[PDB]
Amino acid sequence: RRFLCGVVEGFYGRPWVMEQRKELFRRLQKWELNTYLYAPKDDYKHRMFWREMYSVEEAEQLMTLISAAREYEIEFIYAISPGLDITFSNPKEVSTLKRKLDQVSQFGCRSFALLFDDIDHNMCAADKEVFSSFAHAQVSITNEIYQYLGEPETFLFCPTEYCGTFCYPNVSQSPYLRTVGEKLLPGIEVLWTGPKVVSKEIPVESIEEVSKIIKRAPVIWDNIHANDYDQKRLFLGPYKGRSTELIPRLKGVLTNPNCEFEANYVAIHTLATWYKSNMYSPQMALKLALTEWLQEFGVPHQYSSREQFVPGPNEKPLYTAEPVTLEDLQLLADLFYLPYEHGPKGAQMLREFQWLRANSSVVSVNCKGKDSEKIEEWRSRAAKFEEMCGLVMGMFTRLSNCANRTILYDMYSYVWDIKSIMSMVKSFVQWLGCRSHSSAQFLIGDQEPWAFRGGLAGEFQRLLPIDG
Amino acid sequence: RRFLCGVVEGFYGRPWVMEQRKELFRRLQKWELNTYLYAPKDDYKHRMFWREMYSVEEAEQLMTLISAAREYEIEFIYAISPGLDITFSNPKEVSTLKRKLDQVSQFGCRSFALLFDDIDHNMCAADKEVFSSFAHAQVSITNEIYQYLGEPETFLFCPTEYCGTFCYPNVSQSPYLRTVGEKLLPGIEVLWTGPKVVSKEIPVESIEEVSKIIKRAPVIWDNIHANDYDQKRLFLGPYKGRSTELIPRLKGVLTNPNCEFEANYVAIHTLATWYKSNMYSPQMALKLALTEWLQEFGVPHQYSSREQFVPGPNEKPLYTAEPVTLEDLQLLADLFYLPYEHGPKGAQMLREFQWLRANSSVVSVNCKGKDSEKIEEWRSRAAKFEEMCGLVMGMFTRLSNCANRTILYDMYSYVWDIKSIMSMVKSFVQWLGCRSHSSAQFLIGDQEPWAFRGGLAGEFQRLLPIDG
Repeated sequence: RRFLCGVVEGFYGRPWVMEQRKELFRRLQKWELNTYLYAPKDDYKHRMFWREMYSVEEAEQLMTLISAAREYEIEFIYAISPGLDITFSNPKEVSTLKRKLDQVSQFGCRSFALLFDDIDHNMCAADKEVFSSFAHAQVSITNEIYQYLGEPETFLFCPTEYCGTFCYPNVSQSPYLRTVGEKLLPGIEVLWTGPKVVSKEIPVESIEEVSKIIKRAPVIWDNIHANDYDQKRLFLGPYKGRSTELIPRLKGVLTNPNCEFEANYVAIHTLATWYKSNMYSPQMALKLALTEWLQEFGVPHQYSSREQFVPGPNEKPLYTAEPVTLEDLQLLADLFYLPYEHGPKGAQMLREFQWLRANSSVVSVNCKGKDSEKIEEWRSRAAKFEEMCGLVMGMFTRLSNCANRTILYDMYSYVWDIKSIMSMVKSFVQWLGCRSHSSAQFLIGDQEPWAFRGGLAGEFQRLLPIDG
Repeated sequence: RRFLCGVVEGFYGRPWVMEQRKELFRRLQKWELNTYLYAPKDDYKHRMFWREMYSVEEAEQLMTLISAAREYEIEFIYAISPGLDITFSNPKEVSTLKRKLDQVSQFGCRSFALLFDDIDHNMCAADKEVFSSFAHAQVSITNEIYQYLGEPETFLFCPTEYCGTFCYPNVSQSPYLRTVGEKLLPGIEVLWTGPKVVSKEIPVESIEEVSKIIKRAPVIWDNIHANDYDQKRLFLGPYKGRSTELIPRLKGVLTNPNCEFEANYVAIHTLATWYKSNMYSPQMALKLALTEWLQEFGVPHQYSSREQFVPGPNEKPLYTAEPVTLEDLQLLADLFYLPYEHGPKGAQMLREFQWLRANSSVVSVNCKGKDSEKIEEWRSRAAKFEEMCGLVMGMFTRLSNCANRTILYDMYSYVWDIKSIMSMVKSFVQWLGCRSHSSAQFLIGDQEPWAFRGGLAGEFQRLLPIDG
């Protein structure tokens, strides 16, 4: 039995380059994965201008990538998304799609996919006179393409209603999915993403409900680590929340990685472990992933003596950089954990800070003669919070000195922002702790840099509704 | 009389590459600027490991860069910041610095600078037994280095107190500045940044006060567009707040650009205009800068129809991209304008949104039976806000289609975040406007996604007290 496991390059943003993709292939082979799907959202010749043909230089790029994929025995799937403006009743459109796919095949590509995600539900007047339904036209054109291509072993189709939230009135009773299942040829595999676009968890019953319609096992398009619906968020947590009992009931798992190329080591490693387990413990998987990931940070750059000055007792020490530790990586993971939850350490820090803020007025000003136990407890908790903030700042400082700065420079902004905000919060906590003998306003320097926050974004965020 | 005017690469983060620097040189020659200072913070052979010698490949890159600068007649100044760990009473340190500067000189470099910014104020026991003061040691080593190099025409020195807020107890009475001014050789220029590290405006009298101490006209290191103290901020607004009367009283103006290479175009252009006026109106300077900048966006990519399909009356229209226009760039500028103020249009949008939020109760619940004038006013203002949000979204959509995508790709994240938050605000405003007849929760999809806006950094930011 064959099974699909791999990655889908289908995020919005600056697309990855050839070197990154080759390194990705090497990692995929190391981790015993087998599938790469190429459907970048911002490739003009993929979605927006699919009708155009590739040039000689683009042809060389594609041929090099496909040959590299063949070297590492990783299946390469090329996708097309003509749903933006294709007319189904015009033979010229079908011929153009056939010619495009033939140009792709000429390079040596083997597997092809057609996507109709994120388009409208309407058709032109011409198609109304031919097809009874939108699904009818989609299925007819997909079947024609599949027959033309020679019935390859692998072929992927994404229904417009790729999630339950987009099915009306429900998954079981949707006429679109019923028509698809009735009229789609048996040789095509169907993509699905779960109850929601970003599914927090996937119960088996929903997958069975989908199977009862599509008459085949689906292929999971998991956006558990996608970050193109709010690009301020980075996700480094392990693959979590999907039950392994789905493995016999699925044709394959394909993961959407983070837009930043070097931030997807942990997610892909955890996915590989998750699949390999049952041909599972999210905490153990994360621990193993970080243990393996630490090896690629190397050592911090150090002065190389490979006649050198050596200081004495009265001379300033030479600058030295500490190595990056496992604890730093764990803390970094907890700071950027999951789309629907934080890590244990980040959540605990947030709760502790909220508690400290809540009871600041208990002992802040002129608290002599009050309960000493409250004063000591508040001071101790504040000190522990200070230690946590110092740990975060030290993590950033140590990561800054890594010799292999490629890892950091692809995620520099997020870590720098989180360490800056931790520093600001530490200053705020100190000012709260000094109220009884200092009446000065909370200030960093002589002013309030936090008032500006993130400019317009932050000022608009400040006005959004909250639970409290 | 020679005058220094140009750019300093002295921000933290991922450093610029050779291609970007060459393009910068071409632009500088076009805009009639004459100075480039090279002191990237995160260059390991610049600051943290200054004692090491450049390798052959690095030497070739430096020679190519210097020759390119020679082609464009742009003065190139190379800086070193040995103050991190250098010992002043040990001749080995001085010899190493001399050898390093001589290696730099053999590449063809002509101008050199020594920086002692962002260091400690303490001294080792070895130096305290020799020099009377910290400033004494700094000035002595700088003077010896200056005399060894052959007294170049241009030489820059950055004191440790580079801003008024770092002067103790004040500017005029600072012993450090007095000692530096007395003991520094007359042939060296002195960097200064104004009252604060990020000075909002520069009163004329402050410069005269500083000159009364340093006994020489300073060279301005302006961080008006620096964004490495909170890297969520992007600054695209014009050069503002610096009176032209400073020009006769200054020896040069050097700007710190944004970390993103392509985001500084407007800034640099404005600076040139500000200089070229008095060898000034911020509004006109910005208009000219954006008019010149628009030419680099070219035209959006379009279908190439050089047997070509042409749709009929009842066929779905082809995907067509609209060009990027002046209004889109002005709106973008106002969205990311200045450290201490927003653009007029963004500030007005924020004020209008705040007013609408404040007066939600006028029509939120059971609006029928209430005063008509208030209802009409609130609805009209809401409609105008909706139109402005739509303008923002159209700006993002049109910017996404540029053929020369690089201009967008270096600042993709900021525009993407602002357009996402504008969309969320539009949805929230609609929900507020439809409450009288729709009692459903103000949800997006089935949830409130802004509960995870900004992740842990956003959550920590949200709890910082402000006056407004």
